[PDB]
Amino acid sequence: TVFRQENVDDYYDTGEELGSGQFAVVKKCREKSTGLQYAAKFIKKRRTKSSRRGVSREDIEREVSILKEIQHPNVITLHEVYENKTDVILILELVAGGELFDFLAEKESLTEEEATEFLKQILNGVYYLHSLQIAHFDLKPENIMLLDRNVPKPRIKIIDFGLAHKIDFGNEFKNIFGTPEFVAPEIVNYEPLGLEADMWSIGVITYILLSGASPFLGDTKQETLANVSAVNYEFEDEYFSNTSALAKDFIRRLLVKDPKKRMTIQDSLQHPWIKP
Ligand SMILES: COc1cc(-c2ccc3ncc(-c4cccc([C@@H](O)NCCN(C)C)c4)n3n2)ccc1O
Repeated sequence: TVFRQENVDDYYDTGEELGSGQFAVVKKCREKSTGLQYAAKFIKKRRTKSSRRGVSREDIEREVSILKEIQHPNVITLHEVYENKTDVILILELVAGGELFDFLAEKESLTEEEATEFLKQILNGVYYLHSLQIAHFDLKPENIMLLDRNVPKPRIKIIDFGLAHKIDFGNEFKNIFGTPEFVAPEIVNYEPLGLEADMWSIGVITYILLSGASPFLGDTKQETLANVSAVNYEFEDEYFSNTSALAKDFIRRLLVKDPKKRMTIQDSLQHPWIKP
């Protein structure tokens, strides 16, 4: 409730499509008053409760409510919100550098030290979010973007807060959602969820970052899920032959089934691999 009612086209020029999901499309746009470039996320409203072809207003308002709070170098910022008959339109800080892993895939090689420089930025972003009791709940390589890929030290921005939740002290939250490869066993098993689920996903991201292989990815969705639940993974010599003992220890402390024994974001930043 209380989103801008004006025609967004009266205030922005729209450009190329940047990405699209089942119920959303992101496009480049330019604010007319300033000439500054932004991103516009057009979210389809479901409009009727029985419809499966759009997003519930509860979900839309939850994402907007969280984005409104956020101001940090490694997380996307919200500029404006518009609404018309069919869509809610989020005007967001533009991140034009593409996915982190596409950038890395074009490099000649990448040392562990160099890898940890990008990972530290992700850690810094999540540290901010967890400090505000916000769980992202959809951390995966495609939601790790670069602001500008054409600078000496490219900056990471975490995007897509469609699944994000404020962790409420008084009531457990359970749900099954997210991408099988990257979700924690508590999500798979419909158990109580919290900030800890993000740290598991960071462990998966770190594993792929160093090896280019995915730790739990099986030959069917159900097999992937079973791998996750049983924490069935290996540092395959083919992929991890040049990886340090400390890097493996970092990952092992994150890919822990019991959320209460999993390394926290605060502790991950003090781990000797990250803070020598
Ligand atoms: C997709 O959901 C969001 C995207 C963004 C966001 C903000 C600024 C921004 N600049 C560029 C992009 C961008 C560029 C390319 C692709 C995408 C993304 O929508 N692609 C799909 C990501 N995920 C849903 C697989 C997003 N974004 N995306 C922010 C909050 C969101 O909930």
